[PDB]
Amino acid sequence: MEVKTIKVFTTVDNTNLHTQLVDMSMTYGQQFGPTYLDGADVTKIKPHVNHEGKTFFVLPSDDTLRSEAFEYYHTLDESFLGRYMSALNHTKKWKFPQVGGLTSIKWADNNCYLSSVLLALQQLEVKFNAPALQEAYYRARAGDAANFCALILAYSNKTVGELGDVRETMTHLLQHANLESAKRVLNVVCKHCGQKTTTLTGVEAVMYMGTLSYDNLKTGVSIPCVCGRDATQYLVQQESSFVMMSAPPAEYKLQQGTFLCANEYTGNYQCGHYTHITAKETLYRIDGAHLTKMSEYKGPVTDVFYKETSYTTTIK
Amino acid sequence: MQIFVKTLTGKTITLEVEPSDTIENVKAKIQDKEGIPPDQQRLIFAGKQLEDGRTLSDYNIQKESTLHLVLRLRGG
Ligand SMILES: [Zn+2]
Repeated sequence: MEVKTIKVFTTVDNTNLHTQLVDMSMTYGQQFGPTYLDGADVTKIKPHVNHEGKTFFVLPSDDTLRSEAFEYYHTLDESFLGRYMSALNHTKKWKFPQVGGLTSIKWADNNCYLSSVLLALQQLEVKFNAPALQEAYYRARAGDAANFCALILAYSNKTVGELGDVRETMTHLLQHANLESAKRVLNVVCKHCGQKTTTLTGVEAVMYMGTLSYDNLKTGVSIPCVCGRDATQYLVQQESSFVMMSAPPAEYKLQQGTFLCANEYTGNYQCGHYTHITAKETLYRIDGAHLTKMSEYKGPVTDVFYKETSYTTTIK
Repeated sequence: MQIFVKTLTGKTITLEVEPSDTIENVKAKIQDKEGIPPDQQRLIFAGKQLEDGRTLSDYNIQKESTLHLVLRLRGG
């Protein structure tokens, strides 16, 4: 009359599915512990009829599946799956509208920051090393960003609903991007202590915190010298596809044809809200699902992105 | 050794640390000295982000260096 077969697959990494068959009445976690279905912690529930021809998620077991896990996520954190899944349950419910040629995110659970992140990535010539993030990303550029967004939260150790910093979040992400040929060379000139040269590669090649202006970093920013005077730091060589200038939110003028895109942070020492500014045939302000165009802008900017190929200096 | 931490307002504090000290621990000396919760603190060196899980020695911080204290942003 019946059978104890529901026929579903178990995996860790979307790609390669395994197969373990259990009874119709045997629950999932009483035998294989932490198990999920699209985020739904199905650890304590009975198998059904719709559960067929599908796929499932579990923690690795035989120390081979931990290798199969790493070769998709680039992490050895076992808590990653749970924090990713507990967050996918919420992200799957969000809406991803095409504002101004790009995939955005509708206001929800304080995701405005995640919105700037996603909006800027689609403007930068960048790729991910981790396969999870590159596949999730491809779908995200098409309107399917529920997994991308959940990933980001997981790589950043942030929960849904939690407030966030776009710069810090970009940093967690670039850790998993290809920036090995990214190269920045800085000189610091002290009147007394002499001239030092330093080289930076990887993420640190493309991040900076202290000025929004890429042009200031080329003509000299003022830093303290170890001897008590002020010295002058300046870019001597940059090799990357983009740079990201960042500074504590402060009023800044944004006029088209001088930058790529950017993000503003309106708020205070506690709370705050991000909206994204991008440059097209004119300026687009993108707050979540809302667009506004303007000739010029001025407001609390905190990060600016600039296109780069290769730059060398005209100083010393 | 002693090092300096410059705030957003431009106020400079002297700190007593060792090149073995972690960024985490450096934040504890700051908290003890200016009452600022470590989860708000982010430490910058001449524009370079000092990663939270690391040490002064990782970033070649010398005696009498000046570090910049910025705030972790909290955007919704
Ligand atoms: Zn000096």
